Amino acid sequence: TASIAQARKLVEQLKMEANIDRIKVSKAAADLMAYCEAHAKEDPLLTPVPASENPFR
Amino acid sequence: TEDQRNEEKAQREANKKIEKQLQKDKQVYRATHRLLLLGADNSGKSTIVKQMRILSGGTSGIFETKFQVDKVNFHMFDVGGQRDERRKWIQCFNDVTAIIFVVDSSDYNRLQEALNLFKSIWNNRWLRTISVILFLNKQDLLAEKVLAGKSKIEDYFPEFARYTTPEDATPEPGEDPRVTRAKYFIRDEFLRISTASGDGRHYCYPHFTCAVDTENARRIFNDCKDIILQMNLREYNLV
Amino acid sequence: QVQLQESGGGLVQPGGSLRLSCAASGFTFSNYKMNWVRQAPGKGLEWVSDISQSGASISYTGSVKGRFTISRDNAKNTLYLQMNSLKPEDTAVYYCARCPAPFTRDCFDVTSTTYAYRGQGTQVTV
Amino acid sequence: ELDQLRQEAEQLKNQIRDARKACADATLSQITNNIDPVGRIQMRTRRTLRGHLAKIYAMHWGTDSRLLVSASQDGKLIIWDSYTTNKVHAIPLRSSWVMTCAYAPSGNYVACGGLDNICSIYNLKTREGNVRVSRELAGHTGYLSCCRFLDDNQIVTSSGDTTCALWDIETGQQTTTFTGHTGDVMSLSLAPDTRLFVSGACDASAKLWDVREGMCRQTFTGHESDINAICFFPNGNAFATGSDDATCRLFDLRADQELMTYSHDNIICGITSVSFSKSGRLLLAGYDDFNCNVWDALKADRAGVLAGHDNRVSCLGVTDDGMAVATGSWDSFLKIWN
Amino acid sequence: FKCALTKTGFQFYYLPAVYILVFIIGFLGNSVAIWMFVFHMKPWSGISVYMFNLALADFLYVLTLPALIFYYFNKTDWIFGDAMCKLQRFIFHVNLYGSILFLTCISAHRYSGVVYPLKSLGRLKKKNAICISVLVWLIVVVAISPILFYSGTGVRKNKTITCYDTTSDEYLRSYFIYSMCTTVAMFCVPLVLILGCYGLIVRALIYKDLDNSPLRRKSIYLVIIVPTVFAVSYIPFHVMKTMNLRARLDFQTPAMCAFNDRVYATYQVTRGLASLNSCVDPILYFLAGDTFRRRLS
Ligand SMILES: CC(C)CCC[C@@H](C)[C@H]1CC[C@H]2[C@@H]3CC=C4C[C@@H](O)CC[C@]4(C)[C@H]3CC[C@]12C
Ligand SMILES: Nc1ncnc2c1ncn2[C@@H]1O[C@H](COP(=O)(O)OP(=O)(O)O)[C@@H](O)[C@H]1O
Repeated sequence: TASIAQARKLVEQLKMEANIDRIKVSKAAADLMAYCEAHAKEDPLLTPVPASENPFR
Repeated sequence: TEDQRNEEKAQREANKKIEKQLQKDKQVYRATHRLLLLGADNSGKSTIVKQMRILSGGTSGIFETKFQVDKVNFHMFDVGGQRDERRKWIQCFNDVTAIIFVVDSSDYNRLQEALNLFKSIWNNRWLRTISVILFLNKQDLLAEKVLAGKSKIEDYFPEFARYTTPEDATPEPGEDPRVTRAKYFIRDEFLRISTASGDGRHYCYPHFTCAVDTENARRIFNDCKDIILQMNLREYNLV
Repeated sequence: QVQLQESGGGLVQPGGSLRLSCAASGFTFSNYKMNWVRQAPGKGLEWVSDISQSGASISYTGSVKGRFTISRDNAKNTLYLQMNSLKPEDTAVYYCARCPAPFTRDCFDVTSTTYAYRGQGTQVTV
Repeated sequence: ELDQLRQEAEQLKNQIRDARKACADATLSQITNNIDPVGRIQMRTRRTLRGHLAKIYAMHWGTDSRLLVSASQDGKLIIWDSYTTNKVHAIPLRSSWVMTCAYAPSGNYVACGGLDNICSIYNLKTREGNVRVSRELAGHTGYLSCCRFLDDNQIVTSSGDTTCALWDIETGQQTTTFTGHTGDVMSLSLAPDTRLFVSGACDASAKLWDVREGMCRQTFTGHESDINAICFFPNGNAFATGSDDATCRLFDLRADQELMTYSHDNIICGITSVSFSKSGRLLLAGYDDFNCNVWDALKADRAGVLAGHDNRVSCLGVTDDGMAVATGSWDSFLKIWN
Repeated sequence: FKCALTKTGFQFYYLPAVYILVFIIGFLGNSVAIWMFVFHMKPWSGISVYMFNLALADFLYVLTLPALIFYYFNKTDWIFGDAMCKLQRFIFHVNLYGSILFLTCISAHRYSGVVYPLKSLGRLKKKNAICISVLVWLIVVVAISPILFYSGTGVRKNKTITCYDTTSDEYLRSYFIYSMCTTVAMFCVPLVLILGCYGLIVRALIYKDLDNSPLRRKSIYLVIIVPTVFAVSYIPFHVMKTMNLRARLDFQTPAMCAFNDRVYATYQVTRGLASLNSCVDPILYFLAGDTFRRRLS
């Protein structure tokens, strides 16, 4: 009865993860894009800043 | 900035101490050879580890055995306590000196699984440059099975019917031709896999061994000596 | 979602021919080496055959290598095992397994126990 | 009954596929087509941290963005001062094959673990000045593939026994077990709020777990092969995932679907490590080749390349303030890029 | 009383042509070698230090060649002055003997790594190679320092400004002793070392048969042809150099003028043969190796 128990657990997991609130991928993409835009200036990896401002040089 | 200079000097002193210890560790690490024990868990690896220990274990995690031949230190690792999925934790042995592949040669049923595992080891991206010391263990059991003839290899390996023993075969005294042919066919399966690919960057060293065989340490020493000789020749551009 | 669905099987008299098929989804299937694996009742998973990405380099276990021809249809994204001559010892659950990584010659399928990229299997009784 | 349960599982999978398709209306690339390209982002190797004997298997930055921990399968954990290239600490490990290392956010502790199926916690701030094994967490039956410090008292460890575990370090006991993965869990990523964490396994699926509950919130099945790397988006509402199928994929937690696939026709090697920059615009992923590609995470364009490692790039980590990226490779070398 | 040098064409035509060919080949070979070692190789091992040093010595020898080519093509007439002649001959000889000693170092390292692959694996330190390379360069510079004094520019009866590789006739007697010391210490002992090391390597590779591991006859052939190349390129050179010094000290009489003229021509031929080393070495040590080719794209 191990196989049926594993199948029942998988079915329960699928039921649990099926009844969740899903937002449209347009909204999620817009949110990620907005977060990237709002924090772009704080990202030191976008531009090679000279040693006068950053460590490691 | 006197305090800052003092902190910098203290950090440099600590780094220098760490670098001295790391040079000592590099000497020790390069002086010793790491061997990966592989093969079916049902036959061969534990007995070989125990034999090396008689010449140091540990149930929790890897079974590690350190032995010394002449004046050279070998650290052999049987990876127990792991799941049956080998594909991920085996990438971490990409730099061992050799993989000692133990095969229950008498178990014809599991011979194909051993051959598939050997093929996976040989053709793996991170084991392309690693040589395999092939220990065809349980040779006494193989001789007993061949002489008794209860089960034939042709049932499991149809090509054995057309197999003829190699001209360079060296039968032991008192060994019938049937046992020699079966033994060398089982060896030649692994050797065919080994020579099918590799481009000369690694080699397979097959040995016929048993439980009462006390020469395994010398065999591993000689094979690792040849492995590092080949590594040196490649490094020296002598190839 | 990687999925391998096996079809074909059931009761076949000894000496019969049976074509097992496996429909593949969730991966390209034209850049993966495919395998047919077998679990006999009370014996454990045993590798039966495999076929390379291009369809060449076919190989079989010795117990079937005179039969059980393996084939691969990349255009149809399916794998096939044609068991022309069948024996009572061939009665087993036949799974279609995928090699874990696409462009690799190694085939580190964990036959026994659980393997992720394996089908649910089809029962073949002889 | 097994057939009925399997059919119910298939029906549930079809239902979640239909729900995801209904929620999927636009595409991340379609939305960000109007976003200007990030340009050719080229970084320079400003530090090369050398001293490891064997291949570097793991890496982790400190919260101070200056101290690094590196794990090498020679059996070493080296704490580096990345600013001044000095080695702060060198911790010998009982088992050499340590596949993961962690740095506590406070910096007081460092974690490691590997083929011994044990998470070793080392106190870096002992009174006597040495580094001692403060804890030896046991209970995993497979190799320790990842570990992340939730705090000085709690650590999440992913293992090759297809399970993750939240450990209370003080008691040394596995307070919570996260199960559901079918293959070896190879990666782990704590959310910025640490209330959730996503784990990628060898079943080509990632799973979002609630730390305080132990239940898997959601499963993402975009990849085709074993997942080797996983990293949370800086917002915490998404995460990137690198696999052996030579692709990276971005999954949004609320959208519950793939958002973007970062792959190229000429790369056929698996991804060993992934990371995000501060804003999340750049996704840095190291490959089985000698390279680490940085991708425009919003545009799926390969923004740049980090080359300079002799062997395969094993570990990758963007520092907390985003000033630099540490890449450690199998050539026993760790390089800081800026 | 001096001999007429009937066979002088060897110093006038054969040597310039041999040196030109050696320049053309060795410049490219050693430039490729040093480029691969510096900008393409790993952080280097013990043998890589010796190989790079040998390549650099050969490259500097090749770079020294063109002035000698111009000198020889003009009937052994020097134009650049006494100091330039001294510097050129000194650089020539330091490069030659440093290449010889680094070949000896390579042979000893190979002997350790081939006859004792396991016992040497702890003793194989890159820092030891660096120290030995520095010691070799320093010893070469010190032992060839007397060339800076001996290689004085002179004027002969033919009004030609000759740049003496060896010395003027005034100091020839002492320069014979100096040359004997340099040949015995910096060529003869290294010759014995390299011959013995490579003979022992051949013995190991034959008796062991490299077990059954990849044992292509290319390795044995290379280990056999390296000492033969070294011998047939350097033993005649030093033998005829000592013979020419003796013939310039002794002889110089009508009773033995023909012998002096013959040994002088043989000495020029051996001077060309020794220059051939700077071309053969990059081929035998880098191009003939599969690992270097694999690192060469
Ligand atoms: C030619 C005459 C003037 C003598 C010149 C001496 C030169 C050629 C010698 C003396 C010391 C030697 C160096 C000693 C140390 C190193 C660092 C090592 O990592 C590479 C080799 C290298 C760079 C050597 C190159 C050759 C060297 C520079
Ligand atoms: N054995 C000899 N007998 C007479 N003249 C010689 C002899 N050897 C060399 N010479 C002449 O003396 C000059 C210096 O000789 P040497 O130093 O041996 O060669 P190089 O001039 O090329 O260095 C040369 O121009 C040569 O013509």
